[PDB]
Amino acid sequence: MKVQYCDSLVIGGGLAGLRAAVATQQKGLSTIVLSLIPVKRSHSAAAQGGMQASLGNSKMSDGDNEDLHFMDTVKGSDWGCDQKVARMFVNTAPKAIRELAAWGVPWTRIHKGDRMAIINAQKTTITEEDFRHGLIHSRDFGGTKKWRTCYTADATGHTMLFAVANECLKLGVSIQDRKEAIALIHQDGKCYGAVVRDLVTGDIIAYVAKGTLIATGGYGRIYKNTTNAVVCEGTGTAIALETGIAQLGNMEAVQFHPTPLFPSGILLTEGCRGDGGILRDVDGHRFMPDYEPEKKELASRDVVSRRMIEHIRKGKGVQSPYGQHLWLDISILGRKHIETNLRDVQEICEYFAGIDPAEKWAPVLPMQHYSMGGIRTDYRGEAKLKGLFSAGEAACWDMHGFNRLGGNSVSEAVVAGMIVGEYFAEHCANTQVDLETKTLEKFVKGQEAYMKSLVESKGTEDVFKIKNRMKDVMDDNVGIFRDGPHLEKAVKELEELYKKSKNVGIKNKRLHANPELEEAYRVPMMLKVALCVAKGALDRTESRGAHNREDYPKRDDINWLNRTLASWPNPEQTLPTLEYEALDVNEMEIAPGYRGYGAKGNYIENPLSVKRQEEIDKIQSELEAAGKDRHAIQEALMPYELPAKYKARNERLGD
Amino acid sequence: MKVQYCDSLVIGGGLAGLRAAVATQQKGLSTIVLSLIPVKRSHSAAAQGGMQASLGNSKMSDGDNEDLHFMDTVKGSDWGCDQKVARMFVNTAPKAIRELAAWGVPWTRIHKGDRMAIINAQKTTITEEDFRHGLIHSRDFGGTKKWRTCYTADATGHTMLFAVANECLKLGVSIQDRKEAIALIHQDGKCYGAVVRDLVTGDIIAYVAKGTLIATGGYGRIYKNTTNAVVCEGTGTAIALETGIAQLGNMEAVQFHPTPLFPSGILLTEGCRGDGGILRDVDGHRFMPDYEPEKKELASRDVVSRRMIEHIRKGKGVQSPYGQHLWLDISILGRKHIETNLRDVQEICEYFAGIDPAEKWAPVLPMQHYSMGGIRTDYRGEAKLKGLFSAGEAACWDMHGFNRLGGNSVSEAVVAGMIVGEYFAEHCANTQVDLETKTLEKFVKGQEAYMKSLVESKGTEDVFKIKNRMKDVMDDNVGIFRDGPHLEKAVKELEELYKKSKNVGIKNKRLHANPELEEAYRVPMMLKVALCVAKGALDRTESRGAHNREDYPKRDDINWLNRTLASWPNPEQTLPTLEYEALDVNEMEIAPGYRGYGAKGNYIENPLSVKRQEEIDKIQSELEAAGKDRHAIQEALMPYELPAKYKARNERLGD
Ligand SMILES: *Cc1cc2c(cc1C)nc1c(=O)[nH]c(=O)nc-1n2C[C@H](O)[C@H](O)[C@H](O)COP(=O)(O)OP(=O)(O)OC[C@H]1O[C@@H](n2cnc3c(N)ncnc32)[C@H](O)[C@@H]1O
Ligand SMILES: *Cc1cc2c(cc1C)nc1c(=O)[nH]c(=O)nc-1n2C[C@H](O)[C@H](O)[C@H](O)COP(=O)(O)OP(=O)(O)OC[C@H]1O[C@@H](n2cnc3c(N)ncnc32)[C@H](O)[C@@H]1O
Ligand SMILES: O=C(O)/C=C/C(=O)O
Ligand SMILES: O=C(O)/C=C/C(=O)O
Ligand code: NA
Ligand code: NA
Repeated sequence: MKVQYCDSLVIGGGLAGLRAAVATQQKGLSTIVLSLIPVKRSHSAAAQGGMQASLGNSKMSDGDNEDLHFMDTVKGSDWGCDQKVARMFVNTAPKAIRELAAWGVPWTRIHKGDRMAIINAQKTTITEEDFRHGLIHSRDFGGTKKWRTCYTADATGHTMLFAVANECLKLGVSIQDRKEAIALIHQDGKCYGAVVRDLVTGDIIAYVAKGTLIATGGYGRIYKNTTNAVVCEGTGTAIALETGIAQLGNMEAVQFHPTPLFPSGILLTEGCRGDGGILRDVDGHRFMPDYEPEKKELASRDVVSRRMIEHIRKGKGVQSPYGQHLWLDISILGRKHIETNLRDVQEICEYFAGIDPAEKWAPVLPMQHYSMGGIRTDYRGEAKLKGLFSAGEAACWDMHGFNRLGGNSVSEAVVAGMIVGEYFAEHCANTQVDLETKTLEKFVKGQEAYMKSLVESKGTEDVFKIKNRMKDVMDDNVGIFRDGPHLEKAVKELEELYKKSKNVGIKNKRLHANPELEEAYRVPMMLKVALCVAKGALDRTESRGAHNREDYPKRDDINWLNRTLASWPNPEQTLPTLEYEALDVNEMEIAPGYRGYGAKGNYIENPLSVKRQEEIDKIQSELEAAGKDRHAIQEALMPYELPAKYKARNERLGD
Repeated sequence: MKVQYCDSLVIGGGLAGLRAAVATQQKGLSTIVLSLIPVKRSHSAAAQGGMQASLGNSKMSDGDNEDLHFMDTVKGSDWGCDQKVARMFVNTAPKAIRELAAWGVPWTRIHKGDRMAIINAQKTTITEEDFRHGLIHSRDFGGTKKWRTCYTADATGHTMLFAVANECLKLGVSIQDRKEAIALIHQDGKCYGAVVRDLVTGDIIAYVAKGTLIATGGYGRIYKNTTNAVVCEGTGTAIALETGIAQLGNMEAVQFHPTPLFPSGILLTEGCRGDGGILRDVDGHRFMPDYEPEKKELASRDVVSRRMIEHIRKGKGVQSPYGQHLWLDISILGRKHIETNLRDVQEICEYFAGIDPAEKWAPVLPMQHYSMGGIRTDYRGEAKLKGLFSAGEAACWDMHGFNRLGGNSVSEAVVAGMIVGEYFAEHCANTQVDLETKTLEKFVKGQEAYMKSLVESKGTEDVFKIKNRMKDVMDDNVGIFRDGPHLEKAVKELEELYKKSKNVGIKNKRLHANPELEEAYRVPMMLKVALCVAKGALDRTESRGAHNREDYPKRDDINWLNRTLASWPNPEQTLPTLEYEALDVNEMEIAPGYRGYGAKGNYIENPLSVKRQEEIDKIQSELEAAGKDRHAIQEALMPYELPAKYKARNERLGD
């Protein structure tokens, strides 16, 4: 038997995984990072929007702080987030940016002087004072009033990922790629590591550790149309689910992006619309103004996606051999503007769409983009399975709830990497594990037997046909608009698809470097993940954040102010077990109310919300009257935890 | 913490360790072989005499079989051996030779025709029939009537070691050199591996395994004068002893060689005397005939060493700046004979002694050569500490007792490697271990702390001065001739030396590649081993095999027909704890009697021996009368165990 030991095992080499590995390796814990691919190629590298952090350096960022970022995050989540977690996040995001700047990330900087900027309310000029020169800049992204999205020109995710990966190399972290975790090793409710398949040699190996952290990213590829890399298939989510102990949170909470290029899904940054981009239909008609006379194309991202689909259903969509879509017109912004501020989007349209955005329109359609759902953890990042932690998009730390803020996800990856990293480090250094070879052998032999069964299967089902049907079902029934009747149909077909996945037969019999065998075991995992998403959507009879039920259009704070917890205790069951974790209003700093975007009064008010709100107004008044600062007030409303290393305040330009 | 896992951990890369590793690796168990040095440089490489095995191919080997080899072995051991083990050995030695021949070992072969040979009783010509041509040859070695010592010209140990090492490379065994086991990891009476110090980097690593085997060789270097390589210091013996559970067997049983070159200890093969070599004193007087009128220089090796020392004590020794010695004269054998049959010994004397043996005499003196004592095991090779096995010279499997047959030790290394290898393999595949990180950390941190304490010690003792004094004490008081008064003195000084070893101070503070630090932790271990040898000799008031007590010249089968078991349960005690394992005469195939060499009636007969002897004669008579073969008779006298793979009979030329 092949066994590899390390003190801290990290599954996933994206921003979250690598940053957590820095946290453990720096304190002397031997750590291994496993990844399907070279870590610098992780999906995190594709982020071009930027990272949200309340620095308050620039003119449009002036006055920004933890409280404003916090409020944007909670209201954005439509109150589905754990507010204590959101607080931990907002207070640490500024330090993440500054640590990355220290590690060489080339953040775009502010230069003194006037600036030609777009505000879309007063597209006047912006002036940056001399005392702001040379500090980290920020731009308008995510719909926040205060511009706090930091960026390194047009490749933020790229530079951030490279810096963290390089720090891992500096520290001697063992980075082992083309390695896939296919099962978690657990006994007595504790996680002791993972069974890993070497993608090159086919070897099945047991990686044991005192603590294991899953930072495997999102599960967007269960959808046919997604902005996600082809490796974002949620197998990390599935291995946690297959332990029958760890639970998945809000898997039905999936966010879509309104303007990905159709049908590839290659992202066309929000900056297109933010700069003045126009959405048009089959007749070239600018339609957003018809639905949003006021906000128009500058409406909430959430709203734009919905209107686009509505317009398509009204029969104004553009027919295509790949389906229906709409048009994005940025040529109206001028050729000079595109070749200086949108030079990247220009290359994308030319390279893949074979068009020049300065002359022709780009085909677009809303597509899956971010996975709010994930492995459920406490505030420390630990799952129900002891010793198993999760961070990044793969987790449901839940600072996002049912709608993540644009710019908050790459921010969360590094922030969680830092915070969960500390708690993960503490766990690995303080816990003592009992590694029974009997258990290791059971799990390893169990997967070797499984690979053999797949290679010898005389089944007649085609793995790709099954996978493709799964993706169509998800796109057609679990998209922007959902309803009970279609969701019931989806759950039934997915369950049928799952059962047929076991009758798959492959042509290539080799155990090494076999992409066919890879699909053979990944697809069944994806189907189970899809079932959690679909079933979760079916049972959640309300409309919250990104989850929109046409048959239940209102947010129900009375019966649904909770979080969906999915599990798969019995390996024989063909549907996921769903339970619910109630959100205690008494522990909220901001009581449930209007989210800001969408129709008003579109939510069933909960009496407990009114009580808490009053209680909050009271506490604020008294404390604010006694000349108490925002910090002491925050503490009295909702105290939260933070590792000692990050409990310090964030200095700002103007203190 | 650094941890390495394998199913089968082998400590020692000599013939025994490597052969055992072949046994485990061939059945799919991941195995690691740790060694202080590249494995092909192990002491096993120095064997030039040959390997004993009852093939019966040659004329002088005609009629030889397991029974004759068995009898030579038991009588040679002066009845201190476990006869069942000796049986396991003799029946397997023939297969070891044949397996090695299959692996390419270039055994010297028989060619048809007459041959100029020395018999020393009738130095006539020997004829080899045509049906013997091309089969494995054998020579006169070890004083056995039947010539059964196989050899590959003059480098038998060398070719054997290389073949086994190469098989390990073929099988993918992980060979990790410049790695030293400094402690065994154990809990609840079970061995889970060893703490290892990387000699190059200084890293302390835990090697965990389901089973651990120690094949670390002899402890000859505790003596000033020894034929052993400088790495034969018995640290393997010491780490087993330091667990406080494993016991060491007959540590006082040390064998000397009569003709090593003085004062280097470079071995001058027994062939010198066997061919007609003459021992002379200070006046050039051939003295052996004076002590052994009959056998003369062709007397038992055991007897030659004793007479040489006796002659020296009578004042006929040659004075030298390194001590007293005697002369070996082979020039009388002729120049032509030396440059064809003893070309090797000629090179040795010229290369190191700066003399031509065909013209001048070689300085010689008896010196420590083989370690019969070692880690005590059952017949399977397992020690009292469960999961810990031992094989080769490092063990006391005890097929040797108080006197090993010349040629039986390289034979045992491979044979035990085969047999203990099978049982070791079975244990590793069938047992299930509970590896607690709490325990691993305790042992690893314990040794890191120890290395640090050695580097920071402000002691003023000199490690080399202590080591050298230990070696002088052993040579002066625990050599060929021993007595209570001197042994008491030795035990006292050694105990004093041990206590002072703790106040050693070293100059070089680095933790990596530090030969001074190496001596700092090895010497204390050697001292504990030396104490087991010295104390064991002091308490054993009898003369048996190689252990000669001048104050107790007789073999005592009444009070000493047993085996000395040494342990060190309390890490505070400064002397070893000695217990005794009694040899059951009822389980002996050959009852105690005359050993063949030395004075007759020099043993206190035990009544139980007489009873058993009669019982044996009776069983033999009845069975032999009923036309029963030697096999059935053997079974009725003393049944023994053997792995299924080796329970087959040995085909011979003449069946
Ligand atoms: C898709 C996307 C997302 C995105 C974005 C643009 C695109 C095209 N722009 C963003 C932006 O401007 N601002 C922002 O805040 N977020 C933006 N996002 C989303 C964001 O980039 C992601 O949420 C974030 O990068 C996620 O980071 P995370 O560290 O969690 O995950 P990852 O980078 O995807 O890496 C996952 C790693 O896991 C390995 N893996 C996966 N499964 C396995 C198994 N089974 N075994 C072993 N390793 C596994 C992957 O190989 C990878 O390294
Ligand atoms: C010294 C000698 C012995 C000898 C002989 C000639 C000489 C000069 N001629 C012989 C002969 O003709 N016929 C015969 O039957 N025996 C003869 N012998 C004795 C015989 O060679 C030995 O008994 C035999 O070779 C012993 O084999 P074994 O496999 O037991 O041991 P080894 O070869 O000495 O190797 C020991 C290994 O252990 C490693 N080691 C030791 N301590 C440690 C620690 N602490 N950690 C890690 N590794 C360790 C050594 O490095 C080595 O590889
Ligand atoms: O439009 C983009 O660049 C990113 C959008 C998002 O992360 O939501
Ligand atoms: O004389 C030698 O070559 C070996 C002697 C021995 O192994 O006893
Ligand atoms: Na998530
Ligand atoms: Na021994």
